Amino acid sequence: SILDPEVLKVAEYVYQERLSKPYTEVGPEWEYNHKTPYATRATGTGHNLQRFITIDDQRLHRPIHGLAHTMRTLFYSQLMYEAAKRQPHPHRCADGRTIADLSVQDLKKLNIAQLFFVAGRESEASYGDAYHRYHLYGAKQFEAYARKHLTHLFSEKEIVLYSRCIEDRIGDRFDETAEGYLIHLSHMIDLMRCKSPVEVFIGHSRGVSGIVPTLIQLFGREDGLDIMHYARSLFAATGEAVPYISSSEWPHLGIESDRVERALKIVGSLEVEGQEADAKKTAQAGFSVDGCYGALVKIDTPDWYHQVK
Amino acid sequence: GAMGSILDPEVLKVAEYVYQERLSKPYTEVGPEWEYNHKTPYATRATGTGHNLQRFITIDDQRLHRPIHGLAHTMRTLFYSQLMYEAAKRQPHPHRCADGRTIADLSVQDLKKLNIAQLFFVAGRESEASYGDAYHRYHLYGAKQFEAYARKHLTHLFSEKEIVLYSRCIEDRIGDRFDETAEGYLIHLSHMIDLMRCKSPVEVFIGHSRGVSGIVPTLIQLFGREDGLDIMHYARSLFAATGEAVPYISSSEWPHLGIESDRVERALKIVGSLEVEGQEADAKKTAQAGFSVDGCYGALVKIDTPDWYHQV
Amino acid sequence: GSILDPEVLKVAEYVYQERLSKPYTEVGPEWEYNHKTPYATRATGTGHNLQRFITIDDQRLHRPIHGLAHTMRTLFYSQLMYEAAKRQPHPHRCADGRTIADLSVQDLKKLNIAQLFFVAGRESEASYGDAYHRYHLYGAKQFEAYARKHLTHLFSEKEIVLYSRCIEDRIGDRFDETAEGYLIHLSHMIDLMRCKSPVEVFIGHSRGVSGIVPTLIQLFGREDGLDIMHYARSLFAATGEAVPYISSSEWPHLGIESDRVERALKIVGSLEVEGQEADAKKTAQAGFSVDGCYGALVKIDTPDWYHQVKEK
Repeated sequence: SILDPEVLKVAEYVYQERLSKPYTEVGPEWEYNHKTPYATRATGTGHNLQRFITIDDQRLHRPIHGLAHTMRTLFYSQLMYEAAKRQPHPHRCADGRTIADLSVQDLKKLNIAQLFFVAGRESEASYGDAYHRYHLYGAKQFEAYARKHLTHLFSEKEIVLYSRCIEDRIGDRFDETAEGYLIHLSHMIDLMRCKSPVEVFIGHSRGVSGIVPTLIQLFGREDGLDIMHYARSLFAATGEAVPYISSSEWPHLGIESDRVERALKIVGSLEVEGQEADAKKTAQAGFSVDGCYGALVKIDTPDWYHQVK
Repeated sequence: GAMGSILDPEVLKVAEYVYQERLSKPYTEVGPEWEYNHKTPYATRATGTGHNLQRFITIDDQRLHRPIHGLAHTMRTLFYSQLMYEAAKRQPHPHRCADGRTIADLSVQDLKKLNIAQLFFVAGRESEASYGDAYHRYHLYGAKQFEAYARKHLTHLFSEKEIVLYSRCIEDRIGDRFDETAEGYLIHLSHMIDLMRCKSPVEVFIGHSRGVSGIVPTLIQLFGREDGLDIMHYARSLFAATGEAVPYISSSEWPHLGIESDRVERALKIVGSLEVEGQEADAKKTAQAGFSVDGCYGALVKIDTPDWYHQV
Repeated sequence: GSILDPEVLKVAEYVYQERLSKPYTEVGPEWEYNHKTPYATRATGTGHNLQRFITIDDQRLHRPIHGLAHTMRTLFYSQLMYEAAKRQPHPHRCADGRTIADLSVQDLKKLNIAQLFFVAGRESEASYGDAYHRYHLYGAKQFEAYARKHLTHLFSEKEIVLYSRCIEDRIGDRFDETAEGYLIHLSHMIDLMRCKSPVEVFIGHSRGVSGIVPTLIQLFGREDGLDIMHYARSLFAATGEAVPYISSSEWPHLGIESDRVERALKIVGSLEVEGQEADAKKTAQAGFSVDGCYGALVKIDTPDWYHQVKEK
């Protein structure tokens, strides 16, 4: 519910230098046509999607991956820190540790690293090769900023760790590291703003579990759905459309009755109505750190959440 | 403020053993052959009162044996030692024990070994009897149960000299002091703290006699008034999390307890005034904390600590 | 042939390695019971030392009465009784309002899993009250902990609580408190034919109680009922156990009223099957591995009317 003021200083720099900047890998050089897949600089779709919106003749660049998206993930990691500490058997990562092993100081550093997580993006390109390049860019920006301003806070091995977290390196598991796990999970929660019911509730494949089943399996239905409703309220606080949910429709989405019944068993019946986007709240979230943070601190957190610092 | 999962899988595996092998079983020194009267001291095989107190309680048709010295009581003491491990690090000159060490000299490994030992501390009980001879028999039973388990399953973690030392902590032989070793000191303190669930205001705040300090005053003089009081409130909150009655506190009532103005006044400048309301017992939470390690642990990891537990 | 879900067999493997293959621990001299000296040992009843293990080809097979072969047989019984309830106009209505036919093919899998744990908490063959309820509460909590960590993707939390309470068989829950518990209890009851007398199997103890197969007749009729009876007897045989002879002729000579043996021959009809005696290596192969136990049981033909649903 609260963020350290030094986290917000780094937030201000990241907004000015990156999250407010236009996408550059845009335009005709970066259109994609799958039958001539190498005719351009793009080798997959998405470079020209929602490059910006205009709110009251101000231009808001990278609206899907801007200040508000980035700051919401920092509230997600602070909440899931407490949720993980309420579990008897928090998930153990490939490094031997759980989210409950992170200190209150570790979560400050992790918040700083989340500021850079998508800061290296140059379009909304989605395909694998663009994704790993943009994350490399974010990781390099993080290393540079931290090694110059944040050595009083980050040791050298922590800079390497959190940069490897931002990089999302080829061959690292989702849960390679407790730090990187909490970071991927915070990013995952925010995908609810724009993914289909199938991705949010059923999992896009037979193996995959889906965003909300993942929260329920990690924190139980009670805490997990608390978190899902809290993120949905963070959407609204920052003007984004809040999708409706209807577990009635899931049997009609094209998925084998197999995966649907499993998804309804995990999640339970859910019928909650949507909300519409709001241009003014969008603009206050997107254009200033003070604007975004002030809209986010005033949203109530779950009853069980008692933030430490 | 949740403390979170602080005990590693190895410690929980031991806790499952201690529950399955000892803390879940009926007390056995309990029938007519263990009643007692000081006026026919050796009519039965008991030599003091208490063998038939609180053998079990029934909660929603489930029978919970040894509710006073069961799983919930044992687990809570592991949480107190973790909290007091941090508190001793906020202290200039923590107490130096007969081994020449303090609580602040404990490593994270020592705390893990100590937690394992605490799992057995009262696991050798065969009744609620706490008169001299039954007390020392039951703690020696606990020590031997710990030695048997450790020598078969924990030799990659306890050296042979460590199994002897921790066994000695559990035994609590006559002649042994509170503070022979830093580890045992901490074990005794965690046990002491849980006594607030069932002891009178005089033992908790003023002291049994003119000599002994009493439970909360002992916390206060080891950790300061502020850390001390936080530990007290934390323990009280753990009673509620495992469904146990939490006694009220009324520092106003202490002159009206029939003990000298001498002793009562000193207890109110150490502790300061205190008015905290009690809370009844809860049977659902009591059963959930009593019949499984998962239920008891899951209930306890949730509970807030003071913020200073988290800062290092 | 009848089939089990691969995820049920995976849990069946876990339950063999972790419980069903482990020796009983409430055994030996400290659990022997002598009725003349009721307070001599830890036991408050008889049976702790009955049939701790048998020896096949100098291999020691622990808990042979309540091991892998009994447990897996009960899973096959509930599968068959599910379809058998599916064939009845007004199948029995349990205290929760549901019948066995109200369960889905997916519920049966969850029930199958819960059945694996039904006697897995036993620490001896003791069956007197206090021992029976401790053992079923052990098995219930061992189901809980396993489900809550490896099965949240298949069990809801309400479902875990429900199936745990079925395994627990709490005091004051009726045989038919839930449709789930009813099916679980009925499957255990079928397997008691392997070891109990003609009076329990056909006439009952008292004036109020039905026999084991008068019960299967009253629920599924006479053809469906005794079809189930013979399928069980045939699962005994495939798992090496002695198949007692049946003789309706002897039933008067049993020292119980013509009242009851009258009812039995009306309900069951006349019936006389010759017995068959046990087989060590069919007992050993059904006792020592999931693969050996499953492989033996899938090869027994099901009755004509049984068409099992499972494909996913």
